[PDB]
Amino acid sequence: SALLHSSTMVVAGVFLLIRFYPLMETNKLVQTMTLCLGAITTLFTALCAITQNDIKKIVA
Amino acid sequence: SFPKYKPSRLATLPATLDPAEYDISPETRKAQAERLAIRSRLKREYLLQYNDPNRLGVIEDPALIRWTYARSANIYPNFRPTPKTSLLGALFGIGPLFFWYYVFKTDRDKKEKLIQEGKLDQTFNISY
Amino acid sequence: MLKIIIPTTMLLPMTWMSKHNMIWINATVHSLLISLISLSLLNQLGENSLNFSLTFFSDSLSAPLLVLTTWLLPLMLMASQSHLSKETTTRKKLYITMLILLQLFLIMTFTATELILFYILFEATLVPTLIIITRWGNQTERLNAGLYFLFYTLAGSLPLLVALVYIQNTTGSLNFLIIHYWSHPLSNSWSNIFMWLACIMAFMVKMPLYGLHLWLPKAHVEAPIAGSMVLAAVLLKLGGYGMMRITTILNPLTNYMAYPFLMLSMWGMIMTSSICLRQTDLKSLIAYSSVSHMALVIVAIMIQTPWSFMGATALMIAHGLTSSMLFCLANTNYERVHSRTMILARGLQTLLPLMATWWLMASLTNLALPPSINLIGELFIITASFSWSNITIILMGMNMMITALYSLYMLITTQRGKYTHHINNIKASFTRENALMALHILPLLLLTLNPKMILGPLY
Amino acid sequence: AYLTHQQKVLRLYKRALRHLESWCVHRDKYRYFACLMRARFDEHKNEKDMVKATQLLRQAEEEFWYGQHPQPYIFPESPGGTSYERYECYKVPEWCLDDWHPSEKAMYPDYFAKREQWKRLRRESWEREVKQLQEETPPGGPRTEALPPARKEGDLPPLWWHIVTRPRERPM
Amino acid sequence: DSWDKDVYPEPPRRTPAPAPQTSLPNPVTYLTKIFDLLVDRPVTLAREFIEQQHAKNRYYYYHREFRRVPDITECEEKDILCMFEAEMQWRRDYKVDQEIVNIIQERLKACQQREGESYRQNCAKELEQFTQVSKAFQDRYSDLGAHYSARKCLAKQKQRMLAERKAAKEAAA
Amino acid sequence: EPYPDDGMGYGDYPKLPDRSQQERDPWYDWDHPDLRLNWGEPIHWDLDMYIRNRVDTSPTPVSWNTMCKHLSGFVAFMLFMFWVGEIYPSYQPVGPKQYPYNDLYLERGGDPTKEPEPVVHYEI
Amino acid sequence: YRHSIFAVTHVLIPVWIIHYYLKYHVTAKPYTVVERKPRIFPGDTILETGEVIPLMKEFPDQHH
Amino acid sequence: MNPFASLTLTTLIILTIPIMMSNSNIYKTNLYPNYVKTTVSYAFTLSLVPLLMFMHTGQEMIISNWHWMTLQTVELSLSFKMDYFSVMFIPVALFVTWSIMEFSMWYMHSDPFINRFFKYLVLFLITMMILVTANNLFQLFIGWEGVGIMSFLLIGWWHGRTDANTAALQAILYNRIGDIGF
Amino acid sequence: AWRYSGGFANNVSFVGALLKGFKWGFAAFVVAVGAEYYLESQN
Amino acid sequence: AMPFTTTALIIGSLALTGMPYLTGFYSKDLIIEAVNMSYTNAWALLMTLIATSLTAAYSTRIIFFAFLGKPRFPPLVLINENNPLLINSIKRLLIGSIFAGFIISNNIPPMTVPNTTMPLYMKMTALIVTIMGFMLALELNNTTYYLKFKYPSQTYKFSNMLGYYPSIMHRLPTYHNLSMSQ
Amino acid sequence: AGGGVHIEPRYRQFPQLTRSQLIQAEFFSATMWFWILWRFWHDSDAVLGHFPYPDPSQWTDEELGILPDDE
Amino acid sequence: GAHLARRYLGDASKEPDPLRMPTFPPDYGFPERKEREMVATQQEMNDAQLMLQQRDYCAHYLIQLLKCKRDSFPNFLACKHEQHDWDYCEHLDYVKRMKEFERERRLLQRKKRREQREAEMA
Ligand SMILES: CCCCCCCCCCCCCCCCCC(=O)O[C@@H](COC(=O)CCCCCCCCCCCCCCC)COP(=O)(O)OC[C@H](O)CO
Repeated sequence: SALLHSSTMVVAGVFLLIRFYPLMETNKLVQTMTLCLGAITTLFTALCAITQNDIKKIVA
Repeated sequence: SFPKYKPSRLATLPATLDPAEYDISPETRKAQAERLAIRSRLKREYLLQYNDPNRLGVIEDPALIRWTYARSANIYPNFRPTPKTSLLGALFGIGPLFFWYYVFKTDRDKKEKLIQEGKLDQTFNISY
Repeated sequence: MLKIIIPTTMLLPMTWMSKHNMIWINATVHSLLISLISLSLLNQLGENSLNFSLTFFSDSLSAPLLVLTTWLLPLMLMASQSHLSKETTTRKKLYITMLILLQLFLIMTFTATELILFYILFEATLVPTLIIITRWGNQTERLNAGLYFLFYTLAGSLPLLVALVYIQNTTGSLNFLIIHYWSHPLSNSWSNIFMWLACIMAFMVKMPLYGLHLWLPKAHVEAPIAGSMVLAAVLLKLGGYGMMRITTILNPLTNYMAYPFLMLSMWGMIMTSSICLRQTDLKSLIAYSSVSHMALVIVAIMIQTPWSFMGATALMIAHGLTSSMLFCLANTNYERVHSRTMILARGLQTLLPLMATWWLMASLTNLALPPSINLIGELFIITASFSWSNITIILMGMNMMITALYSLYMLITTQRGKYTHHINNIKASFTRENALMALHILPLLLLTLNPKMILGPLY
Repeated sequence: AYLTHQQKVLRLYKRALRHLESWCVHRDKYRYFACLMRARFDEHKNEKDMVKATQLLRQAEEEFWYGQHPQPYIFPESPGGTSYERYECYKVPEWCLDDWHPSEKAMYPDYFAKREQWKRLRRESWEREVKQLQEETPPGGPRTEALPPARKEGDLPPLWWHIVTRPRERPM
Repeated sequence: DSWDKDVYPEPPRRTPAPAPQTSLPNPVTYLTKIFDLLVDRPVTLAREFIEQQHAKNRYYYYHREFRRVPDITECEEKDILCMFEAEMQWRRDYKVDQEIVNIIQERLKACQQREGESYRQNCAKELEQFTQVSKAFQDRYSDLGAHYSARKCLAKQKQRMLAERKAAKEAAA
Repeated sequence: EPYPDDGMGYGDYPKLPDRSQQERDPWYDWDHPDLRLNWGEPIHWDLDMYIRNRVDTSPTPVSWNTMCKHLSGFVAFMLFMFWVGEIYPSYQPVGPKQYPYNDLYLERGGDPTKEPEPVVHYEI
Repeated sequence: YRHSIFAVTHVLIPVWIIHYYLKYHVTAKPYTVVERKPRIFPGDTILETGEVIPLMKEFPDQHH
Repeated sequence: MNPFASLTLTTLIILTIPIMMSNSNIYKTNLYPNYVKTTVSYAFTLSLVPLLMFMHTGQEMIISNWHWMTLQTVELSLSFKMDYFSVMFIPVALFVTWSIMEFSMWYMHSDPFINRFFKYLVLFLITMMILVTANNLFQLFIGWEGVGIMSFLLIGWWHGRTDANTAALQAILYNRIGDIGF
Repeated sequence: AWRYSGGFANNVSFVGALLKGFKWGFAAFVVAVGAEYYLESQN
Repeated sequence: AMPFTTTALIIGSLALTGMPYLTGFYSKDLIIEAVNMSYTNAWALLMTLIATSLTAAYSTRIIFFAFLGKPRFPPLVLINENNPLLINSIKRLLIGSIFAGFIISNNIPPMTVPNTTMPLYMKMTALIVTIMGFMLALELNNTTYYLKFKYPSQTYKFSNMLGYYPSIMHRLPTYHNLSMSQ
Repeated sequence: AGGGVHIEPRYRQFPQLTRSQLIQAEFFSATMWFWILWRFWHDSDAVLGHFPYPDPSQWTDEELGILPDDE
Repeated sequence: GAHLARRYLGDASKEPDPLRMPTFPPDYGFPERKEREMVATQQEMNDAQLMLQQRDYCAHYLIQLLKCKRDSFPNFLACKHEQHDWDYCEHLDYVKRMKEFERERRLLQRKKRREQREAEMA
């Protein structure tokens, strides 16, 4: 997990939008969904992050 | 305090709050007593072939062979046509097939009518 | 051809009069040699189909199948030679006779120039297979399975025979060339509607299409391994070769009539792969897996667009080499445990290390990773289907998601787990098994470099 | 078999204490709340009526079930634990060694020779275990899942091969 | 190289003059210099030895031409021989026009990377060139089916001026 | 007791309780420990669904209905005012980007022949 | 020595054949290796045309 | 067309060398993990160079090579795109994967299949590298599925752990739903 | 007992652990800012 | 007991917060400043601010329980980090967290729109929310030291089993789809 | 079998600590602060908000071009 | 800013909606407002490969920034004075925006309180 699921494999998803960034700005509806999806993802993962009792789960 | 743990088909009721173990009669003890015995006969038998040096084969589980039969062959001969099965056959069968037919046909009619008038434009779409 | 058909026929007296025990040796020698000769036909000219004689010709679609069939012939020999080594010399010689004869019909069928000649040998493949599934089968349901396979194929093929001779009387010659250059508009009419249905149903049953497919789980599972490959690896594609040739005349009626077949294949492929998600026989698992892949070929043909035909042949060849592999895999366990239940022999990577690796790439090829030829075929159909209709990507991808679960499911259930305690007869894999598996997967990954050879007649 | 009440209440004490471990965390807090848990169990110990004991259990099991930690602490070498069957994938059965090639068989002459002694010992004692079973079967088949020991001398315990020759919990 | 700019227009390079005011040395000069003297030079030495070895034994190859043959617009109906000559020529014309689009796509892709940030406006000439190619290729070959033939191509073609004749006659009024 | 005779073809197969293999006593001896299964015990009709690496019916501490109510509430509660954030967007006391050369029409993929209407910005 | 032979058989000879691949094989094919034009600035001359790019004019002394 | 073209492309070729070397068994079975780490270290230091011309020259590359198929009017072929996002991600990824590989020696010093584990890590790195260096969407899909399957094996590395396969099945399941949009 | 007595006693506070090394970090600043002042005076 | 490992953890935890001029600062609070100065989806902006404060929250839990407290492990302590591979691996990455945030930001060409003129109050909210998150999380974590009896909050339950997500997701549709299959 | 254990196990006692780990931890835990204050001193403006934000209210209508209410 | 509360909770009429402002002619009421200019001519502006969102009027404060950054390499700690100049110049065109934002804001109640002013007495 330290290699794949930390900084070198899960990065693929965000990296894909970075590749298609020049086409991203033309649309307005979808790009709002990206920041919308990131917003809920941040809280809910962090909300479940604090109340965990395993070191691996907290970092995940 | 905190109201109880109602179960579900997916979240079953635990054995720690089940009334069966909290209200027992001698008859229930008699029935559950030799549950080990019927399992011991299965276990003692299975151990006997398993620990047998002369046994150089696989030990067949008649329950397992029965399960494969029950899931593969003992289905149609035991099938009985009833309105419940008949309706479920139509609802899970021809139903969705026509559902996709209506959805796709409408889209094709929508697409076909649109490019005929000249609504969609594929000035750069060539390969298809 | 004569240069492949004659050596194929000449293997028949060779095996019959061969030495007592050298039958497996010599038959494997020249069958590999004949496959090497058939590599010559992989070349195709610019646009005109490779024509040798009046009755025989090849194109950029038949030849990729021709090499697949002749390359398959050695594989059935080694796979079947395990259990066949315990019967009479005549019985073993009769089997090799029958595979040689069965392959002979396939080579002559794929290069047939006259549609009637195509139909004669296309249906003639039933006799060598039917006896294989029945006589040398290792169960009891084979007796019913053989009848199911024979009657389903014949019940659809017979309308084709009546339809085919009708074209002969009305249009004239039925050569695959003269049909193409003299294509006439098949206008919409009730007589033409049944004309369309007759010329199509025969090949649909042998795909098989969703609903006309119950012969496959019976035929494939009960058949011997030398057969269990061909009923899944070549002659299903024989129905495919029939579709791509007969649809030369069925325009433009095909698009108006294709809707029941598309919906049946496009929706049924989700249901068929759902069967694989919950199965009990490993052979049945792969069998229903073949139905899902062939169902994807069924929809692929009917759009009749350049991309679809390419992805049709790409998946058609790749699946055959793949589905043949998995049947070898299920064979190895079925010999060691003498049962087909999945959960009986859980845990093989612990005991057989390389068998897991071969199982890994076998289940990976069915998983169709890029750039594996399975993926290069399915991806092409998805783009072609999406251009036809945008909604179909929901159905097309759903199988791609669903096919991942079951394709890795026997990998988890059989390999990745605790070894079963009671089983004690597992042996270190014979070098025949591993060599056979390499003969399956090495050409597949090697084929990845040059997909142009197998991409079809529209590259 | 039939789990009697005094066992079941002990199961509650063992499991509830392990659950407050996931709650109390700090050791000093553990030792305090454990003593209150312990003595509050002992305060009601003269109930001559066994029905009242289950009535006391009628609220304890629900008390445990809602006060249980949603992420209880279980040691890794156990079900639910992070190291459950982690090293199982190396537990190759010992009978597989009989299929080793002679070159590998000759690689370890001493262990293989001793394996032959165990195999010969197992062969001799198997039939000895067999008649031992039917010499003392309970009338009506094996009543209990338990297994009788070796009654006489020079006899290995019945059904000993798999238990004795099981792979080590740390095979590597 | 091995082509002409008229087929693959690559605008002349515009390389700056590196003048680092800072006294500390530019490392990128050093790794480039050592690369030439440790990798590039032996590669060139092997290449020239390879090139002269090829030059000793020069075997030549030429390019195949196909003389123009009557197409299917003058092919007589049911004339199977002129059917084949026309069909093969049209499919050969299909392959070259497919490569014509292939060339334009390569130029457009080169237009993007070469301009980098300025891809939007610097070579919009490439975009309109591909617009003309793709649109004409659409009415020339697209939607012909997996069994396309010169008869079908005329059928699609005939649909155009027939529709065009109706439109212009309506337009003339 | 067998399954109900709905005509589904279940036959006389026993209707074992719908309880996954996860609900087994791990410390109890199992002939198939990877499935917590003994020998000859008539296995469930849907064993390949309730197997260890599949659907598990182990009891969660909190009730299933409350489990649905909180989850279905949270996603709807969060999504619903994701929309009201859109109808009341957050912006700063600042106007739009005053861009040069009529919003860079030539550089924004505009047609050079079509002269953009004059868009010029002044001091403020 | 272990590091030196490692560099030869894992860094030297691999980049050797890639350089040959990317100097004579692909380079003989157009539009296979394309880069963004070297982003130049007004000021420094261009090496080929030999003409200093006209520098911009005066900025309105917008000093901090 | 500087060494920035060829030298940045050979970084992948250095990475894939241990994969080929594994099947030949010439590698000493004791010191295979050391073989992998110093190989990545060599690639890492080799991958520093693409940075220096990135800040200095501000140049980016697109490296197309051997033609796969001239499919109709598309030219599907192997191709790489050096750019801002690429030329620095590999040095970061190589530096990270080098550090953990050194750490993995101490942590995994008892797993009997340690040579296999290091083989999986390199294969993942190769799949990730071609993911970040891709010019056509099909090549992007090669990594987009290569890393997903590589995660599946590596998550189920402990194999016999019953729940590990569930997570391994879970990882590919959620990935496939993601590949729906791809 | 041992979980509190012995060397396991006197565990630093949360914030106290956060400034671990600040005892020498501030000293590093002093000599560093001194060099900057000396360089400033040199110019 | 574990000086270097604890030291590395504090550095990594502080990078999660984004302490100024450290690796975390050069990206994270630049985003938070950037997201403030934009036409965002109101409710989307608030969640990140709650999230970035929440980043410090679980960060304390890691440092508090694991390090700052009295030992609770089994009696036989095998604590050891003296192995050179472990030290070298962490050391190589650790210098990458003290630095390389300043290095990359300065080295990369300036090519993003700079938010220069913001009102002061939201300029350093990232430091406020982290410090605010640090203060109350420490107090709530230290509240466990208090001998007070614990009451299982239903809100704590919702957080602890991962928002009730796994038991609905990984149990209901899996059953329904598999049930439909049979 | 053979040795090679610089550390030794401890039973309910503080584990043995060596020199190398201690000052290695101290060095980096100190130089992290060294980076913290050094960059703060040189670039306090980055976190402070070097560029002030003018108060909108104080901007009078004259330079704002707002013609008065008399029109 | 604080105007958001006065726009949603308060009457949104008095507050601008950045989507469509400006609405009234900015030159109206402005005696000879000075026309913006940029020294960086387009072809060299396009030459610098300068990103579209970074192509404002003060974009010429990048061309020297990149020039020094290019030439001063490998010294990255340098190129600070001109970089600060660009940021300071980014200050200037940015403060220009809340001037016109405020002007739109101030002309909003101006027109509106006028609307009921010259209408209530009649
Ligand atoms: C097992 C059940 C069938 C399975 C599925 C089979 C395929 C479905 C279609 C079934 C009909 C197949 C027979 C087709 C014969 C040739 C078709 C053909 O070329 O088209 C002719 C049309 O074919 C027919 O007319 C016959 C086929 C239609 C269906 C009627 C007969 C078949 C159904 C009953 C027998 C089969 C069913 C099983 C019975 C036990 C055109 O001739 P025409 O009608 O234009 O003749 C000139 C003039 O107009 C008047 O003749």
